[PDB]
Amino acid sequence: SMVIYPYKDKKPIISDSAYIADFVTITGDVQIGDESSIWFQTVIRGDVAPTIIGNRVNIQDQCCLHQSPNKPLIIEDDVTVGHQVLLHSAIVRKGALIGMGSIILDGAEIGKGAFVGAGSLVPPGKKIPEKTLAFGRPAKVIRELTEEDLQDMERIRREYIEKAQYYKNIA
Amino acid sequence: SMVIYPYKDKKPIISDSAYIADFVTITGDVQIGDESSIWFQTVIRGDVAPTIIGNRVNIQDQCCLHQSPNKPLIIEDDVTVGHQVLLHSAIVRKGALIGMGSIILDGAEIGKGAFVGAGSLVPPGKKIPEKTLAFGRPAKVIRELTEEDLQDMERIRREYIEKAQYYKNIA
Amino acid sequence: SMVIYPYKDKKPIISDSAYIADFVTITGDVQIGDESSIWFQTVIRGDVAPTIIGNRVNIQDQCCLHQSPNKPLIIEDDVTVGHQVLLHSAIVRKGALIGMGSIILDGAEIGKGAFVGAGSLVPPGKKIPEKTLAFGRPAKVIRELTEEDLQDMERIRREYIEKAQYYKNIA
Ligand SMILES: [Zn+2]
Ligand SMILES: [Zn+2]
Ligand SMILES: [Zn+2]
Ligand SMILES: [Zn+2]
Ligand SMILES: [Zn+2]
Ligand SMILES: [Zn+2]
Ligand SMILES: [Zn+2]
Repeated sequence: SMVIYPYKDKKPIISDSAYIADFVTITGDVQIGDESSIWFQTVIRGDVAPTIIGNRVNIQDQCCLHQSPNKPLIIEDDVTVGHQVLLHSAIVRKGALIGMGSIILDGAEIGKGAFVGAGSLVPPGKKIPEKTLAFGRPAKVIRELTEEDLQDMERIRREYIEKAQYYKNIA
Repeated sequence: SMVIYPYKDKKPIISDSAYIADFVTITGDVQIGDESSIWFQTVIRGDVAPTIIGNRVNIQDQCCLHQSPNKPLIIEDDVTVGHQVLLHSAIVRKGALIGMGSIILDGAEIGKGAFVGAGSLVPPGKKIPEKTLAFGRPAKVIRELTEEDLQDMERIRREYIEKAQYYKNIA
Repeated sequence: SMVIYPYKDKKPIISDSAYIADFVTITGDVQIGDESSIWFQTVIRGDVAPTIIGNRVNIQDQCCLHQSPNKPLIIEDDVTVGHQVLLHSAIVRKGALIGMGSIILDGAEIGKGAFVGAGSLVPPGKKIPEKTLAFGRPAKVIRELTEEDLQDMERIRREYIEKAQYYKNIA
């Protein structure tokens, strides 16, 4: 099962259609939208600044979501966050994908439909342009995404919505 | 206190001599062999492609094992997988060691008895030659392993068999 | 909601003023000091060499603390260890900060009040001088810390003590 705690005057607001997996911790000022999914072992501590997660977002296994003072963690609709990602006061725009094993730091902004490659580091305040591939440590813009890249990102988002409904039933 | 779930027509097949630690998640199409050990907080989701783990394998704490479509995750006998490793449709051949904090990506093949150094990234489709030390991001061959290296690899594998037997009793 | 196990003749010695979060695993030869905090999903296995954690230390979420033979894991007073850090037989001196997503390897020594930047790797046996900023893979010394840097390090340490007191009460 999972752990959900208040932090002072703030308690998590989680959509009835969201999936919260086993061994998940969510605390404090966290909002999670419709058909979104928080996968096994993930931690979302909403005790420094607001956390706002949109609709149809998947936050994959063993992620850590946290904030620095006065820097909200904002994850817009249709975002995929890969396994073992660290988001710290990141702004992640609609339909972006954060490659598994990446670290996204304070104030960093990931543009709409951008792809951060696996294992990347996006340093504080850095902006990744919309619909680009960026990877490395620190992440560099590599190229513009193609329709093939975008269709793969759409497939993963849809697959996670379905798998979330399957596991929510099994649990 | 682990969680074991079926996925559609597949349920995990785990040897009676395996150790499954607390807070472990294992789902779907997963086979785990004799005397293998899956350590605290590890996630193995067998919901995209088959996962086959051999005998006397240790998968250390906080690992994440997953697949991409049509790319099986294969971990052969006598493999050591270090703390906090991400394996995504990796092929890890007999007796290899995956250094703690490494990321091994889709269709990457780790040669028999190879040593991937701590903190490495092996990119999709990349092959690490048998019995080499390779490290970095991306991982580069450094040297051929010596008898001293092989004795260290033997010690870790045998120590994890003994620790797994101890904790299985304590749990 | 935590797991605490002995290892042979050693059981963890944890101060009554320490906070041990949910889904934490602590085993064996581990000492944790006064007003220290071990955050969600962290693993501290004290089964290879001694682990000594001082007073007012925060070990953030999803950390893994382990040892190699004959190399104690030493974390002195007033240390901050960031989210998703791996410490393996590290020596971390008083008031140092280990940036989130870093890996500190066997016999590496982090000098008093030093700052290891997020996402860094400190290789085995490497020393980071007192009161410096170091980052990268492997970590390079960049500059001497300023009073502004030290005040940021003090703010984080003090904020964690108080939050630890809050969650310990809620739990
Ligand atoms: Zn944080
Ligand atoms: Zn046997
Ligand atoms: Zn995956
Ligand atoms: Zn063998
Ligand atoms: Zn990690
Ligand atoms: Zn034995
Ligand atoms: Zn270890």
